[PDB]
Amino acid sequence: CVRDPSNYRDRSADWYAFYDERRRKEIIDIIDEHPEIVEEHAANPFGYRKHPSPYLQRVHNYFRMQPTFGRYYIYSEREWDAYRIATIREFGELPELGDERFKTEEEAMHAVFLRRIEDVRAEL
Amino acid sequence: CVRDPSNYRDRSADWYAFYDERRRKEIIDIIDEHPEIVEEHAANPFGYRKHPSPYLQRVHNYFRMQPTFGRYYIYSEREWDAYRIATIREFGELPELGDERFKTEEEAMHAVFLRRIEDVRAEL
Amino acid sequence: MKDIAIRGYCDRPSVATGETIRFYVSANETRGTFDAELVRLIHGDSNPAGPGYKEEAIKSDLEGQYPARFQRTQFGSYVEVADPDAGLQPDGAFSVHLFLWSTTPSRGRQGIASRWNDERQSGWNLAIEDGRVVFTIGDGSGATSSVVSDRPLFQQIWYSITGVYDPEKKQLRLYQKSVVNRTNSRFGLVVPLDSDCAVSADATVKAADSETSLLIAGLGEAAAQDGRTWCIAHYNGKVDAPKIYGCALGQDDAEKLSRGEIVRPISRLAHWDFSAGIGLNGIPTDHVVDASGYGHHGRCMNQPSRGSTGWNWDGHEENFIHCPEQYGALWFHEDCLDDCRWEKDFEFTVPEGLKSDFYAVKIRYEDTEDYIPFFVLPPRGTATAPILVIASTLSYLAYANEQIMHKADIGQAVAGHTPVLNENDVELHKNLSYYGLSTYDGHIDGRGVQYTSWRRPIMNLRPKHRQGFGSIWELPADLHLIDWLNHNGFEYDVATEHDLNDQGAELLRRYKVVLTGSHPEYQTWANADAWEDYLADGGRGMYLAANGMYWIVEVHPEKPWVMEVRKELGVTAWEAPPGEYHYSTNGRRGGRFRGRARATQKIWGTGMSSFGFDHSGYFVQMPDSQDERVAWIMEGIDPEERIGDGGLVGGGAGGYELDRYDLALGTPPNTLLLASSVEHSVVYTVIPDDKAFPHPGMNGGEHPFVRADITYFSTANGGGMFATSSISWLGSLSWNDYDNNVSKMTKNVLNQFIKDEPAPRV
Amino acid sequence: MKDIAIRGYCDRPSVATGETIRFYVSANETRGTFDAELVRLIHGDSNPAGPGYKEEAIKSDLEGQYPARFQRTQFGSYVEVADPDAGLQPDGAFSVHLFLWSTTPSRGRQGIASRWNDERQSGWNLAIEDGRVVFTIGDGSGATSSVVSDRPLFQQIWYSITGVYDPEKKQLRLYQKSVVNRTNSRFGLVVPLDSDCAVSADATVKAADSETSLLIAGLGEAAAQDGRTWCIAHYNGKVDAPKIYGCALGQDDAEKLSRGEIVRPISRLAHWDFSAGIGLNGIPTDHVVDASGYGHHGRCMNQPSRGSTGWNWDGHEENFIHCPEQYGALWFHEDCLDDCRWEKDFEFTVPEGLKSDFYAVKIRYEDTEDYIPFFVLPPRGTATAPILVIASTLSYLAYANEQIMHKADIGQAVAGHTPVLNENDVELHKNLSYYGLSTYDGHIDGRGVQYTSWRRPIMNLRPKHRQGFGSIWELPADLHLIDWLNHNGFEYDVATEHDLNDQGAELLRRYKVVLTGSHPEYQTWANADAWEDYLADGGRGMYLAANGMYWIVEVHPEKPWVMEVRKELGVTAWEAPPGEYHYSTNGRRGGRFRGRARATQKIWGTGMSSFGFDHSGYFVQMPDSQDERVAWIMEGIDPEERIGDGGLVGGGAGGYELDRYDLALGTPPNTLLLASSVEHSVVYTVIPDDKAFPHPGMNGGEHPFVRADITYFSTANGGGMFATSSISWLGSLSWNDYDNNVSKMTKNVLNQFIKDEPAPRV
Ligand SMILES: [Fe+3]
Ligand SMILES: [Fe+3]
Repeated sequence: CVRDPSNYRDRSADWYAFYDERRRKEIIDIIDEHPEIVEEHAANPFGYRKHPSPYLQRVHNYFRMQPTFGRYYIYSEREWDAYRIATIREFGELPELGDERFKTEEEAMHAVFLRRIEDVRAEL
Repeated sequence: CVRDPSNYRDRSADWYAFYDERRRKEIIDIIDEHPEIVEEHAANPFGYRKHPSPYLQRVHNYFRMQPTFGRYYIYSEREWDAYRIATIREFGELPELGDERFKTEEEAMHAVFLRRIEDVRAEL
Repeated sequence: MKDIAIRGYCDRPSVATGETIRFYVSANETRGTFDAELVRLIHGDSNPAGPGYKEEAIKSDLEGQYPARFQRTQFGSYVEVADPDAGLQPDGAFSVHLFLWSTTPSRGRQGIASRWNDERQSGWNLAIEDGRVVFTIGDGSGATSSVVSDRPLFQQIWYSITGVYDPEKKQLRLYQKSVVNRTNSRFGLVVPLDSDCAVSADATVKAADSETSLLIAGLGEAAAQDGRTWCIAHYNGKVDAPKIYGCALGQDDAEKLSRGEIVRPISRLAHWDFSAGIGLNGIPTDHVVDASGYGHHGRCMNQPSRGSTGWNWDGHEENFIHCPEQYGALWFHEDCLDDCRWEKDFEFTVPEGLKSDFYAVKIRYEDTEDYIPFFVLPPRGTATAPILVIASTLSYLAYANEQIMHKADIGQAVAGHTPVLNENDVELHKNLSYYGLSTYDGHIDGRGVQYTSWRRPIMNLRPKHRQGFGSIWELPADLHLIDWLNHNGFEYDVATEHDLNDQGAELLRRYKVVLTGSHPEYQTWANADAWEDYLADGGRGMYLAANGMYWIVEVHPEKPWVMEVRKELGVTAWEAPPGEYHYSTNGRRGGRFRGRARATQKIWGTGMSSFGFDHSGYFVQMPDSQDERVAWIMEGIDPEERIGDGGLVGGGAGGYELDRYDLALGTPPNTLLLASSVEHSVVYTVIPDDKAFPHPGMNGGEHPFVRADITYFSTANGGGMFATSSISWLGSLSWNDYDNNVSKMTKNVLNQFIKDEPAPRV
Repeated sequence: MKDIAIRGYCDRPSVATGETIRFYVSANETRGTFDAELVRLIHGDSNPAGPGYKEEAIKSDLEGQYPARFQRTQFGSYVEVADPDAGLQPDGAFSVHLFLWSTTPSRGRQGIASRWNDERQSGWNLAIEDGRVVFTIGDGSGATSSVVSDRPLFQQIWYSITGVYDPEKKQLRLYQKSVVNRTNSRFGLVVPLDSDCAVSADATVKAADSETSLLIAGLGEAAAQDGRTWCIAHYNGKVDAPKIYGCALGQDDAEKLSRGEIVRPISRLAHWDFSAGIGLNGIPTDHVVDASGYGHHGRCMNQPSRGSTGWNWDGHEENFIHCPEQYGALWFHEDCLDDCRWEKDFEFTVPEGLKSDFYAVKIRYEDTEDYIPFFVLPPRGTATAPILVIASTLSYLAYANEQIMHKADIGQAVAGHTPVLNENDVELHKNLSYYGLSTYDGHIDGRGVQYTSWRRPIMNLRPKHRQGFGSIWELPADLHLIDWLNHNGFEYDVATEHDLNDQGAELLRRYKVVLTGSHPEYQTWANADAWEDYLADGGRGMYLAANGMYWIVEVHPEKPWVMEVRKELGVTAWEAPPGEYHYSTNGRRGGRFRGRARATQKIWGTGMSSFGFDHSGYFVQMPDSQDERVAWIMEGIDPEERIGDGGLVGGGAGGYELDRYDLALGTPPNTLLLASSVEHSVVYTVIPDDKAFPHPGMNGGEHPFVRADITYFSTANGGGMFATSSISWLGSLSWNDYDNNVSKMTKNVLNQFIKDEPAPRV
């Protein structure tokens, strides 16, 4: 019989843990085997008139689909003057802003990319 | 007024001609700048337990979506014994088979790949 | 090259004991005799890595020699109105009005409506030749009179067309007017369309009796011998509300006919309302009603699309059963086929002691060997085994005479490789008129094939067939499971999905465990109800397959060999045009099962997740494999082993189509998750059902939805349900000479499910 | 950080001369005064590569100082039944029955039905607290009596619930039973669900009058002052057919109530049939009918989903107007909002000499500057200009308070970059109760937001707002075109889409040329009819935009500020649940326009092809640019130049969303194809409407469908239509100080379309 809904959990989350483990290991292997994509992203983070390499694209495809609880974005103190990196929190909560300010949004985007690579290295 | 339907054509085909021209030029530039993907496809044309490189994948994505009128496939004279390369024709027409026979289907697949690269080189 | 020279089919797929099946065979030319005998199919895959082809010959009262003969096939849709008394060839003046929607107006000579003999040019017709609408009468001396329209027809534009013969002035007239509105046509009311004409010509000859039947969307070939009219010049596209008057008409009368107004109700010789008969159960009949009141009733032949959008359809109602006066059209593709109508060559009455299994009739012609597979049921009301195997005949009809690799431009892109094709594929491509099309194909118009039939030679149903995606697809992929059950000691019965549709859960409750074929993509609504009633009360089942309840199907009520499916945006090859989602056979929506709140997870635990056809993967054990509730599944399997790394279908177990666990789609809360498949390539994709916005990276190994999932859950009264969620599970059973993880796991579950103890509460 | 401290909205978007608009402003706390004045918006993009922010102050009778005050907002759906005479607080025994479908059964304390004061614990309620259903009475002394169910509720499972108070035994009883069938719930009939209970408790206190109104899906906060009850404890999920009896019930009576049978019709104190009122025009009213016959009529507040699947829904009918007895539910999300119901602060009557343009009211609080944009129309029946600019207010409401980047996990993947957000985005994320949600969001349940409203502060409608995809999205992206028209010498009027819905093509025919905003993604059916009637008879228009007629919209008939949209598989953020595709406001299907045979090509020449948000492209001239019929478009443009290589929105002209030429979707046969856009990245994708099977490579520069197309065609009576098929066209006008190909092309076409000569034929 099935009578108490607290006896049961979403057992797909076990596979989500397994999948994220293997997927993080693959991503740091990609960053170690092609170290020039970091400077490629530093030179042009939008890919404007020079589209990304497929390995930089594969790293982007890992980073850009994660859940929003704990995802980074770019706050604007003053537009076209100052940019900070903020972490998404719960509802009713202000974001946790960073410390370093930036001048343009390309610099902030490359710093978010570097901080994401530091966070995926820190968990392993 | 619009009275005679033979005065009008699908004018998107002009862009299809433009698109196919630029797309063929891109594909032969990819085959010239990474010549190891041909031996990568020769070693393992299914990608079984060794997935293709993204440049070999981009060449496959060009080749595999073309219209069926004039597309190659693999005929079987005798299964697991003999394989030939055939060209799709109109309805009611037998295909135009090649000359060389093959032993397994991996050899036939790599020969179809080589013949596709020869055909995209011949049009330029 | 190797030429196919003999064909054939059954009247019906499944036959119990005592009752009779008929076999209708054709050769290329009438000469010689063919041999025939009965075999029991055991195995079909002839891969040298496997067991190879296996069959058994059965002594029967069937074998002998029979005269080989060519049997002609009528191919394409039309409505036939039988008129033996020449009531629809008027002696004086007459006028023919209909609405028109042409999809290939420049494809040769196409007859719209006629009582026309074409061997001798006699009668009258209304036809499209050289792109224009032409009205022609004829006497039989060969010399005819025609009137030809001025403005050529635009494609998929609704036109009102009146053809008038007036002997009082000896004058043929042809009135043409376009009736486009905001919704009915290809383009809208914004174009400055000038395609109306009123032309006239001289009538030299008089129209004579053609001794044929009146046809809609076709021309009669020759004089009607044996009470049968052959149709040749097939029209493509909708025809709405045709009518013959016994008087001549003027331009004001055609102007009022163009607005949908029935002028002169006393002068109608016949008036066929194609929407007459639409109730709340759709329109499941071929009877075309003469609404004039003269008993000139017609008959739809080769199944045109009943319940289609007419000329006056605005988009305020999209169900045809609720607004039937706007759904009065009929589509008439030129390559429809529901029955070959051939003549019987022999028959077979099932003996008292023939085991219920897969069977075929091996036709031995000159240098050509053809089979005709059928199924033997256990006797009516009995069950001679504890295991039932449901043969997936609805999905056999959906893939019947499948021609994706010759017709679809994205055929090679969905598979991960250049396809390999047999001589059956080049014979389908060369003789299309003898075979028909698949539901994964399109017509010559562009619209997908809705109706598929059993009474035709289905060339990919034979067990020696190999398919374009890779190895083998429908019936030999089920002979994998048949060979595995025969190699072990299991005793099984075989039913089909037409039988399950006929019998409900009464068929299923006779058995301890019911297994499922390799790929049951298509199910009816009643089959899903029967499975849910079976599992709900103590029943046990295995789902050794993927994509297992995707499209809703209805079998035609008058014609149990015809099957309808209408598709939409999903894992599809086509989509139905806007107002035409509702089935003719029952007036219900019936798209995919997930869109009707009956997802496949809600019965079988897992459901469609991903597809892709280059190679297969292997399962890795999840932490629930080491749970002690399911130690009976994982008995002789080490907890560090891969599962199904190697196989005959693709090269692994988890592959070619995958199903996943999802509580939100209806997976039961006590389902355990035993394993999951990894190493899927970039050609495996997220199905469109699970996407909000397509962003990059919806691929294998880049998105969490691309996986398979081996699950188990138990139901009440000692039931249970086990799924492996992969097409290529059954192609991995006979690997390493039956010594692998797949056969040990499936044998563990099948030994537990046949015991008298209840299935373990998990 | 920079904190928003002042808010506000209008009663209505568009106002002609003579008539009055009202402005409802709120501060964080009641102190101080705010300043206000009227500005004319000219430009909104503050990119240093562009012209920068531009406005003009207008002397008006509006300006002054006004007292700043905090205004409370009721937030979430409920049905309110006003009862001043305490008729629904019975003096003796009573019983409450309803059906239940809970989507968040473990999210705090949630009231289902009540006449309950919560400041003093008096009245009765039926509520979900700590995951279980609890029936509680109270007198006002704080000491209450509760009965608590045994079995906790499963999520999205239909339950029948009876709560009985019986003073004859001083006993509270609670009957609970699950009513799952094959289609109504999350899982099906295969699980062994045991969730029925009959419990009982002791009643110590008696239920007293609470001096509130009876509520459905909520608890009343305090005593009803000023005739208004505040609702606090909001329930999430469907409630079907509630009823109060004036007698006590037994278990047999609850067993018959569970099967949908109305027991004891004389004892009903009230009985609310939520499906009473469903005609063939849907149910476009908030009136909830008491079907018992006592005049206790209710009212839907904050717009719950009318016309939803009930407990007895099997999937045989999916339109709610044809089977209304199975569509009797009501969804009640906790974060619905259609009106803030605030009190007016000031108003504005439009003077006689105010030009029809974009306007805003600049609120100047302490250190916070807020605007409230509105639109001034020309006077009723007149037109003071040759150019009309349709402001895209329906698509402003669809994107109102859009929170994709905080709520959607695929927000960063659709854009090609990490998003940059303002303080408006963190104030939406922190104070959600003051603002509401967008139609691109979901509720806390999971289902998308259908209804969106104007009477709320919309934080991304202000011109200094920048959006997460990149630069700027809805209203400043239209101020690009406004600034370009003001920089040249053109004289224009401004209308909205609510005005076009009200007025039809009579509004459009007053003008020589009608321009279109940057992104008109949402249109009603009547707006499409008005545009087709305008272009069909000599009208001229520019489509300077993409995705221009995608989703079908209906404005609510009783509430012209509320807009409904229901979505499906397409370019979507959500899909409607299975039986719920048909609109409440009119009982019609209304999904996307392409699925109703009204594709955007059929009117405007091009329609939706691709989307993607990292950067933009440039146009390359097709061979029809050198045609001599369109030398008036390509006048001062060299035939080897790129078009729009550089701009403010994305960095080019063809970008952010693209439309293509397609005759099969309804593009007129005489359409010329001038140019097409190249250099699109891999983040640009094929929309799901154009896919059969997803294979790899449906990307930019790898598939032919990913492009934009600049087209022109002419209609009858000297009309014409010109499309540029790109969102980022208007962001490339002011590039290089208005000296570029985009401004020269758009200026050529706009100078030709305002002449008295007819537009040149094709
Ligand atoms: Fe399929
Ligand atoms: Fe949108």
